Amino acid sequence: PRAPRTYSKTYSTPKRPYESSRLDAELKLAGEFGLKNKKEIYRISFQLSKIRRAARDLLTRDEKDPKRLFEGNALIRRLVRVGVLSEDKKKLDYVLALKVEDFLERRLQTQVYKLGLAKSVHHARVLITQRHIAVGKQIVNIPSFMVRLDSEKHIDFAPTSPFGGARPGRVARRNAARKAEASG
Amino acid sequence: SDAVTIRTRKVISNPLLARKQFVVDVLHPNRANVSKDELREKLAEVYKAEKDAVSVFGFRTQFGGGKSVGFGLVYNSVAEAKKFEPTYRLVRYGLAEKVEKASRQQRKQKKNRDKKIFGTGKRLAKKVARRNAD
Amino acid sequence: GKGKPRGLNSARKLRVHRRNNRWAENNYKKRLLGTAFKSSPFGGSSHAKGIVLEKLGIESKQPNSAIRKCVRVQLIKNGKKVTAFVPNDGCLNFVDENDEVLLAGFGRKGKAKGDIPGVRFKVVKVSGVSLLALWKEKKEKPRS
Amino acid sequence: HGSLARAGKVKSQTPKVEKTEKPKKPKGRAYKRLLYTRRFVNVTLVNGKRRMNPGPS
RNA sequence: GGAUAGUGGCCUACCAUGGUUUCAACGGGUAACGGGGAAUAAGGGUUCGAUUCCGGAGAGGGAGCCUGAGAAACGGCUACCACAUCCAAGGAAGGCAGCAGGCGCGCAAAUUACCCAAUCCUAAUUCAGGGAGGUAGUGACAAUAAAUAACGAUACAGGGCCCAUUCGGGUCUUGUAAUUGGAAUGAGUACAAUGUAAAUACCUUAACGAGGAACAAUUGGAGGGCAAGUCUGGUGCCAGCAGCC
Repeated sequence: PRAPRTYSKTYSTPKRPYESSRLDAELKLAGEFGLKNKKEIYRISFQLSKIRRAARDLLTRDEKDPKRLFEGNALIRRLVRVGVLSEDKKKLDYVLALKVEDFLERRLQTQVYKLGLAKSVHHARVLITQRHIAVGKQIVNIPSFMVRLDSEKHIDFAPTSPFGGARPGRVARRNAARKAEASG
Repeated sequence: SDAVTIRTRKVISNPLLARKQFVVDVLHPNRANVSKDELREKLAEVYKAEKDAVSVFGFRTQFGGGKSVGFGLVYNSVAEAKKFEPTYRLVRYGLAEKVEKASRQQRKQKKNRDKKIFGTGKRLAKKVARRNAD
Repeated sequence: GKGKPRGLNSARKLRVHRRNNRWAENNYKKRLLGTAFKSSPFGGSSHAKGIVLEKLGIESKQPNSAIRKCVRVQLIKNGKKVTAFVPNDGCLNFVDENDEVLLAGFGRKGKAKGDIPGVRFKVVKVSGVSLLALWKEKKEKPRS
Repeated sequence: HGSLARAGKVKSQTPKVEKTEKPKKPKGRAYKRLLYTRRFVNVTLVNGKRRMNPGPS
C-alpha cells in the first residue's frame, strides 16, 4: 500500500477536569481574547509545553555543546520571529519562561483588534472568518494565523472584499438595486 | 484579457523532448479563473511559437482568488508536440480524436471468452450450428 | 539487608523472584491465565447479544428497597445464562420476553454495581433500539 | 406489598409539563462571551460567594 | 559411500557410547508469526505490535511432482480426506487468507463502481496488459483548521471620572430588550472556469441564498469526590437514582 501519512495531536486536556482556578483562568482568557472553545487554550498550552520541554532538555546539556548551541539558536530565533520572545534577549531563560497569554496576544485574531481593524476582538473573529482580511496580498480566514512581525505592517483588509473597496457586498448590492428602483 | 499578465518561471529548455517546460502563473484580479484555451493562446502569442504547440495543465488557484499557478509546456513544432504529448492531453486540446472502446469489464469479459475459444473458431462455430440443426 | 539480593550477578534471582511474586496481582493473573476467554460470561468482550427468558424481580441490598424485574438472558455465542439490569424508570416494558438484547458491563470490571446483588450486566438495546431512545421517546421498537 | 409490578409508576404519575418556549441561546464563541460578561464584568450579584445559580429569595 | 547445486546423520553400512540439563534441558500452554515500531512514561518501567516497511509461512487439510534459472507453485498437475457444482446418469469439472460482492459468525468492519492519467511491473517490449496501483462511492477508526452571528436609539442592571448654580448635565462608555436599524458572510443551490482519461470534491467566481415561530448544538450533570439549585410540582424505602459514599 501507499506510505502512511503521519498525523499528530495538537492539544492536551487538563489532568483535573474541574479545578475552579483553572476554569476561571481559562474562561478569562477565552473572554478577553475571543476564543470559541477551551481547545484553543489547550492547544497553545500544548505547544508552550513542547517548546519548554525542548528548552529544558537543552539546558541540561553542558555549555559549548554543539547540540545545545545550535538548538538554542534555532528555538530562540523561531520564537523571536513569531514574536513571543523578546527582540533583545537570547538568554533562553525567557524560553523557559514564555506564557500562554503571550502566545494568545501574538495570534492574529487579536492582531486585527490591536492594529485597529476590529473595534472588538469578536468583530475581529467574524472579520477573519468572513475573510475580510489579508495578511499580505493573500487573504486569510484563520483566526490563529500567528503572525511574525513581518506581516504586522502588512495586515489590512482584503481588496477582493468590502472595507477594502471595489466590492459593494452581498446586501449592499441588494440595497443599491433598491435605491435604483426608488430613484427611477 | 485585462491585466491577465500570464508569466513564466523556472524555464528549462530540453531538446530531449524538443520543448521547454516552465511554471506559468497568471495574476488575474477581478477574474474567477482564466480557462486553459485562453491561457494557451496567450502563451502562444507571447512566445511567438504556435497556438497548438503550447500546453497548460495544473493551474491551482491561490486561496481567496487573484492568482493561479500551473505547469506550462511549449514545443518546438506541432509535429513534435503531437509525438511527445500524452493522448489524454491531446484529446483535451482537441488536436486528437479519442478512441472509442467499451467498458473495461466488457473488454476483459471479451478477452476471457476469446481465450476460452481456441484458434479462429469459425469451423467450430459452423460445426456447432450444423450439429444443432441436424 | 533488605531481603532481595544485591549481587551484581543476581539478576536471574531478581527476575525469577519478580515473576513468581507477580502472580499475587489480580489483573496480571487474570490476563496471563486467560480467565476472560475461558470463564467470563462475555468471553472477554465489552458487549454481548442475548435472548430474554423470564422475569427476575431482584430485591435490593441494604438499606434499600426496589423489586420489579431484571432480565434473565441466554447469550448467543455462549449459551450462558446471565442476569442483566434494565437501566431506567419504567424501561421494563420494552424488554418483555423472547427479545434480543445487547448487554454491557455495569462498570465494576465484573462486579455487581450497587444495591443490586448478583447482577453484573445491564441492557443497552432491545432488538436493535437503544433503551435510552425508547425511554426518551425518540424511537419505538419494531414489532412489525 | 408485592412491588414486582408497577414499573414506571412515577414516570406515569408525573404531570406532563411542556417546556416553556424561550429565545435561542448563543452557540460557541458567543456562549463563551456570554459567560465572560456574566461571570467577570457583571457586578449584579458577587457579594457573598459569586454563586452561579441563585435561588429566588 | 549414496544423494545434493553444494557442506552436514541429509541417508545408508560398520564402530564407539555418546549429546542436553536446576546457568531450567525435556514436556505443556499461548485467545504467539518475529522485528522496525505503538500507547503511556521525572528517572527506572508497564502494556501492545493481525495491520502501510523488512523477513517468514500459507492458498480447505496433508502428500507427491512436471515445467522451469528460480516453485515442492496452487488464478500448475496428480492422489487421499472434508466440502461442494452441472447432467440426458454415461461422465465432467472446483478451490476468493486477490478485487468487489453473498452467507455464516458475531460487540465488531465499505461499492458486485471508473481508469492504466500517476508509482511501478511484465512481455518479442516506447505501442499491450496489470482489481499491483490510482480515482471515486460508503465511512463520526482516529487526526487538522474551524459556521452557529458581529456593530447601533431608547425602556433597565451599575466596575472607573468633572461645578459648592447640594436627586441639575453627563465631554470618555460594560451587559438582555418584549417600542428596533441604510451592515457581513458562509452552509446550500449554479449554465461557468479549473481539477480530473471525462465529472460530482477543493481552491476561484455569475446570479440566488439570514432576523430571531426561523439556516434553531448537542451530550452529560447540578450532595461530596467534582463548580454547577436546601427553586417549584409529583411520588412517598414505591418508582427510581447512585462508578464509591
